[PDB]
Amino acid sequence: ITITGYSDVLSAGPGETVEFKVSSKSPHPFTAELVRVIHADPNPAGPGMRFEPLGQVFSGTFASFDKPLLPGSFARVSGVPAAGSAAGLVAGARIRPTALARGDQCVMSQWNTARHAGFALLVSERGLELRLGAGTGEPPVCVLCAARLEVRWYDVWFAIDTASNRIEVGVTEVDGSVAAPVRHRTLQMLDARWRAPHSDDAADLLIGALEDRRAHFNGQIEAPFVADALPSPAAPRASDFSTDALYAAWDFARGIDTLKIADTTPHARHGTLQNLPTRAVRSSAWNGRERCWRTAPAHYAAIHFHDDDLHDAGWSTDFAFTVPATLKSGAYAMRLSVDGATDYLPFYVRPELGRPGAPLVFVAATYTYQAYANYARGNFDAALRDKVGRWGAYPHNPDDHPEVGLATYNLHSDGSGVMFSSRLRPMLTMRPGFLTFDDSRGSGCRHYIADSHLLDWLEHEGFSFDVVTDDDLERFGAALLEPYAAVLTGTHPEYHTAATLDALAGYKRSGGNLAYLGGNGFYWRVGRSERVPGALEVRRTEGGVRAWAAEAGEYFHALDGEYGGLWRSSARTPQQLVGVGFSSQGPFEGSHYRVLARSQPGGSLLKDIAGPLFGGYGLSGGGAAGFELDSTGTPANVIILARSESHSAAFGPALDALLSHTATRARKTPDTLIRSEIVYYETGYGGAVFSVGSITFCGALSHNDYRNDVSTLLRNVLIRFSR
Amino acid sequence: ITITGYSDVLSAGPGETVEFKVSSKSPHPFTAELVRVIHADPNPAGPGMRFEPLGQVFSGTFASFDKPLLPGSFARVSGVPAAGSAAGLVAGARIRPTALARGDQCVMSQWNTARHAGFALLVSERGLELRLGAGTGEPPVCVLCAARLEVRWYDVWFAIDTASNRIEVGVTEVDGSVAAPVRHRTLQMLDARWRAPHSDDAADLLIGALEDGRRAHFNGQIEAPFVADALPYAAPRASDFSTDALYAAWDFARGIDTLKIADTTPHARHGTLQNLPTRAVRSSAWNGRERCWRTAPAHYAAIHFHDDDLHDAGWSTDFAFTVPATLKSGAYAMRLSVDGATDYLPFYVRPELGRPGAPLVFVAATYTYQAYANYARGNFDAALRDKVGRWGAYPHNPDDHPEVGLATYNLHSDGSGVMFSSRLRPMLTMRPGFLTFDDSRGSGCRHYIADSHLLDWLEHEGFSFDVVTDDDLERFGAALLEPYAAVLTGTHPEYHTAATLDALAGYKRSGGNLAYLGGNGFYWRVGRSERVPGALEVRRTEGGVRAWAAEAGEYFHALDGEYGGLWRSSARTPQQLVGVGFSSQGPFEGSHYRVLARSQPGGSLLKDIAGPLFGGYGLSGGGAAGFELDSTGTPANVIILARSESHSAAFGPALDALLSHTATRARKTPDTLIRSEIVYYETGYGGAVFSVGSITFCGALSHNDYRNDVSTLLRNVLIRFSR
Repeated sequence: ITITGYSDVLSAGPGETVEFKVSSKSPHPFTAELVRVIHADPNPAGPGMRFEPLGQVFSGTFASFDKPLLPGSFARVSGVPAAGSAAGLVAGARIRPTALARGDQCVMSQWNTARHAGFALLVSERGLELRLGAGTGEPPVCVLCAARLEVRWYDVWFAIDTASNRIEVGVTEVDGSVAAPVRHRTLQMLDARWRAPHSDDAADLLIGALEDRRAHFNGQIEAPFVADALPSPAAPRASDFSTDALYAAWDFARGIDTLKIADTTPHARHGTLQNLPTRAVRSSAWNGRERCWRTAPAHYAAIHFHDDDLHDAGWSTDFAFTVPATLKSGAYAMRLSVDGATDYLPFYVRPELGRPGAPLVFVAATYTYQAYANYARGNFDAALRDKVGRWGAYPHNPDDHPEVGLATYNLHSDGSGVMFSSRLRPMLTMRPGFLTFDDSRGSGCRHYIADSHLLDWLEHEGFSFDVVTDDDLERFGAALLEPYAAVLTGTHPEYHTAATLDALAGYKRSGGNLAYLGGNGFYWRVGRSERVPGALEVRRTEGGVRAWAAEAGEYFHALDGEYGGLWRSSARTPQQLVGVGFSSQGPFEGSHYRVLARSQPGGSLLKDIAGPLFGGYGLSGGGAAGFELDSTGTPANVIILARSESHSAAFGPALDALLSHTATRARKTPDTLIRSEIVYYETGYGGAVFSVGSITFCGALSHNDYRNDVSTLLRNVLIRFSR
Repeated sequence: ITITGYSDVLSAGPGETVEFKVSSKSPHPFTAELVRVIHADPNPAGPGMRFEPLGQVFSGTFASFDKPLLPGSFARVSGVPAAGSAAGLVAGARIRPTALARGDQCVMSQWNTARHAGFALLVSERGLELRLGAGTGEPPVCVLCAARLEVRWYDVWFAIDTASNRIEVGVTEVDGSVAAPVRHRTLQMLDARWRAPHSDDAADLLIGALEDGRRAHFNGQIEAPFVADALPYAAPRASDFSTDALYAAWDFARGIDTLKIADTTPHARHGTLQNLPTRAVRSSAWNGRERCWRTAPAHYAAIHFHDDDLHDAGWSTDFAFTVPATLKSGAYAMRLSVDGATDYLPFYVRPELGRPGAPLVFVAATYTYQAYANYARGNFDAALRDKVGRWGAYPHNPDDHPEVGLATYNLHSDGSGVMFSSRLRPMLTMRPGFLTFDDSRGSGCRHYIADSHLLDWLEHEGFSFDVVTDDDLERFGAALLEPYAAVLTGTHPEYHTAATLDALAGYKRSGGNLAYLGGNGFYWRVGRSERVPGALEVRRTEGGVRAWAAEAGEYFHALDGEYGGLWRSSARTPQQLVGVGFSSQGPFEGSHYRVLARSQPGGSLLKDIAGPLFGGYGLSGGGAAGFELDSTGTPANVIILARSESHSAAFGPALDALLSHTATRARKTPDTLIRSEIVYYETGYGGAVFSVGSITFCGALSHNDYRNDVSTLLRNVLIRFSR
């Protein structure tokens, strides 16, 4: 990838600054120009790419540095001496390797690369291997305990016993009650093929990787330890050592909501987790009596490492941009270019608190963006790679560039679900011009790009708006929205915190108006933490539509200790906020709405829309009702004023709305769900809620050069909300 | 219903005694004769009814008493004085009424029926009503606070203020943040229409009902009830009263796994829950940070009362039966008869521990029976009522008899799911000859009745067996099963405790063989308690096929504190025990199996079964593979030996086996789930497992006078397990 980058934040108010971090491989410098993003959909059948250059606000040329991306999670213990005494060295841990056929995988290691001194314990399909540093002259020593390891809990260790002049490498199954438990060791004579280390042999101790970094580990590690001596007079564990003898012994249960691994010995030899491995997972002791790690961390004393974890690239800031007071709140981007290559770094200039610049405010669903960031869908076939070429779309796609990590909708290489998503990495899926699907009947655009359909329609019809992100709602609460006359959602505000829901709710209770212009909103919960800026956590618990299903008892976030999963499962349904709930789900194709209604309150919104059908067109999916649909905790006075119909047979019910495959939670037949319902109703606080319940809805606004019904409907809503 | 009853236990060993409790609505005595049940399917197209009379082992004639059943749950506080002082009376609670349109419903009362003195606070569609006893002369006083109460938390109270000489009845909505909060009171002059009660005015204080027999059982949650002798507009709560003034103030959070409600004042005026209301449910303070009542009971300080709750009839023992050591372990019952009427009280004679009487043992799924007990299915139409007649089947069915209570597959009258199931009541669904469905192609029999197909086939073909219940597996662990050469399950061992699973697993690990002769086994968890004998708890959590869905955070059992719901959701899948798991679920109809296999291990079982398909016959459903189906955490060496096929389109996938409506947990298509797969495999402990994965399987054993392929298959499995 030629030039790319990312920013430390995605949103800044007046005088807040944004640090942009760029990696270009060109020898020549690059240029950066501030732009306002107007339309990001490169489909030639629609408004096409639209930017207002503001080079006069910020322009720069900058020296190009190529900076790495190194996936794979592990822990580093820095500032310690080389392990080992004249008596020898013992080290071991309790592992559960989840993907042995992926290569050498390092349980723990310490390796002074220059002096060729140190140790490393690895597992592989060939078994358990110890590597010993052998000095500047020869290659390392290697001792192999050959065993066929499964995905089970094994205790693993080695011991260099200068006394008995032997090296021992062994592995025993923890649960001995199984049919054929693994109990295997390899002994070979020591022969002064090892000596007590010297002060210059010191190196960092690593868990989950090897640094001479490679052999990133896949699976759970629990209770690793190092001893300077043999144990007191069958795997040696830390329990077996006088504390004099113990070099370090870590308890992964101490500090679950942090990035620090704690050493329990007086040496206080603590360590820092890299690339955000997954904490708050069951340890060996977990037996199902405790399902919440907050009250029972002994059952959660393990860490799950993945060799494709990626959080915080660590790239140096290439330039910063403080926001002037003269810069209107909106959706901006930094255009980077070298050598014909082009990248955009999107971000948002946020209004001041209580000082709005327009009557409307739009909420960029950055939590939903991030949750989806770099989702390798496996659909970058020759068909789409071609279509991207023809349309002049963003050239690069997460299928082809795995170095940028995964999304919470992918699985890790070991099969476990991706529970984290960093925004501190280039997110290809968030660039202007990124195509998601090979849309046979439109653009095939999602999230950031699709939400620009609404933004270009607002620009065009002359509604001025401010923009705020989800992060902004978290930080300022409902107080930030109250000044605006109406709050507008994106195409898909799927992911939310209790904080963000409260902001929207409180705004309603202040008598605002709410324009829910998407589908499938307010559905999953995310976790965030001050300790880990820039990361979202997502755990798919219980039921619902889910790319993967979380393990029993791992339903509580590690970042913020909250219960994860569907907001339903946290006593907050979509319908309680916007009167419609997630109802049906088919492919990325949209159909048309049927009008019902006009005599009822808010039938005035349908003026200038003729019966009976409308909206059978669209850029996302070819229809204004498609992909994911919201039907009718819904108030009495909910006025349905249009109902989708004529959907593909590929469409289906939302699982969480089902008791059986034959009865919904409402106890009707599931076919009642295959519909989008556009509803209006009055909060009872002096405001109203307008909700389309369809992802593709805003895809139709641009159609017929902004002269159409969908365009008409939305204009009616917004005028109504603005007097 | 003429004669019926129930037994204190369902299983007794040698020298253990069984107490039978009978209610007959006849003047003449009734007669009791011990029979062993051989076949219970009254379908005249098959073996028909079969009993071995044992009048000389136990016979009797006994005095007839007509005994009541009184559903509706509430709390009783016994032996306390009339509440009230010279200063007056205050009483109140925090309620959430879930079914106001059901009548006068009493929040709390104390009423000496004779002296016509006491008080009663009730809610209805008309609002909140106070009733005051006015003496033997006049009618009661009545004061109404007219309000339209919704299903929300309201604080309710009345106050008799002799000082200011006024009566007050009011109700304020707890959540004042809603759009339109209910805040209403009624003040009415007292006019010496009340004076402090006397020593003879004493009566029991009740929560949830009124006693002047008990009536007006309450529907919904009650929290924090209290009574004061003195004064302290917002609602008075117990917090507002000096300890002198407090007559009682109960904390429902104290004692969640018990039947005791505790009073926190020094008066220690405790009370006893009757007919098993639902505890461990969210109270007003619950906010979603705590999901387990064990660590956070202040969030669970509410009790849910239902007016159709039924636990423990309380009937007196009419006769007893101690089990002779001369009595074979098996399935028995007591035949009761008067005036042309007939009832059966089933029970089980248990082998002694380690002293088996046969090589096979069969596990009667009394947990699953109990869970289904008195499931009013709403399907007793004239067609079935007629068919019940023609076949001379058990005359009465729970649709026609609400007095017998409901099942965990029913809803309460207020809409919440039935979460407890008592066995201390007549269970019409456990009577021999009881028909469940109107089977257009078979009998339509389930559980106890259907499981007797196997018992008749075992007797007929000469396999001797002992019988044990789930209680017995609970009581004796795996050590009870160990002596037998093979263990045989029923047609639907759906409901299990951790103990019963461990018994079966440990039996496997002791080198037994296991005959899983049903479908859908090992799916739901039940909760049980020594403190509340005769009761099962079932909470439907997360996903899966479920008659109803439990509330967020109410996932932990109240009886024994365990996490409830699918066993999957506690890390134990059916496939881990029997190699196949619940996969598809359709109507009560069965199709045919196709053989796959003969060379693989255990293909010897297909000897004497010709190709290519087999088993398109049966008493349950007309096919040997039907209703609920188990397909292929499964071992490597799972040898599939047959795969059902050609099921009606009415079949569908089991939800818990789904990630979306298009992808399974295996990421195959859901159409992969529509099948029963019969498998054999070797435990690796010296035993093997044979699993049919179909409820309707044993219905086919009787077909073609016990000579057919299905019957041959089972003989093979059973002889093989006996060498």
